[PDB]
Amino acid sequence: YMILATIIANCIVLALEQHLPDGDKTPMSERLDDTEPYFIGIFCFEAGI
Amino acid sequence: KDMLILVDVSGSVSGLTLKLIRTSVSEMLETLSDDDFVNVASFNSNAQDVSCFQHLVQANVRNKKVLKDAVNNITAKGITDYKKGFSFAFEQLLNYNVSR
Ligand SMILES: *[C@@H]1O[C@H](CO)[C@@H](O)[C@H](O)[C@H]1NC(C)=O
Ligand SMILES: *[C@@H]1O[C@H](CO)[C@@H](O)[C@H](O)[C@H]1NC(C)=O
Ligand SMILES: [Ca+2]
Repeated sequence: YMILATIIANCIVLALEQHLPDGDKTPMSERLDDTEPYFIGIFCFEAGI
Repeated sequence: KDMLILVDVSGSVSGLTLKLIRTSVSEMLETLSDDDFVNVASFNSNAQDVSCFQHLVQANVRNKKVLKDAVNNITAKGITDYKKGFSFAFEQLLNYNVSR
């Protein structure tokens, strides 16, 4: 259920993104981009288990 | 006046917004007389002059045309930074070496 929780967390992070045309990006998209390593680490740890 | 038109040519203004911004800057320049001094700056994570002018120049027909051409030749790209742009604006309005 913790793996489930991180899956819904990642889905909400993905749904929270916004896209601007020519390389512009929102002030909150940086935070969403920094939150990725936690998700990839949890997925790798689960795969290792 | 002593204008300084900060145009926000960042990524998020591509398409219709940039068209309206360049038309609006042209129509804003068309309300400046020969007693008025104006420059046009543009910022996207870095603020720069849009034209060959480095300071506030008189708003006569020739200078207004140069600024209009520079604004018409402008493109949108990059992340916004409202601090490096207003710093440029407030610095160019603190120049007293030039005629004003
Ligand atoms: C001005 O126009 C010329 C010709 O279209 C272009 O090569 C140049 O990059 C333009 N200036 C700027 C600052 O983009
Ligand atoms: C104006 O002139 C002074 C001395 O000539 C110089 O130090 C300064 O950098 C010039 N420019 C501005 C914007 O003050
Ligand atoms: Ca922007």
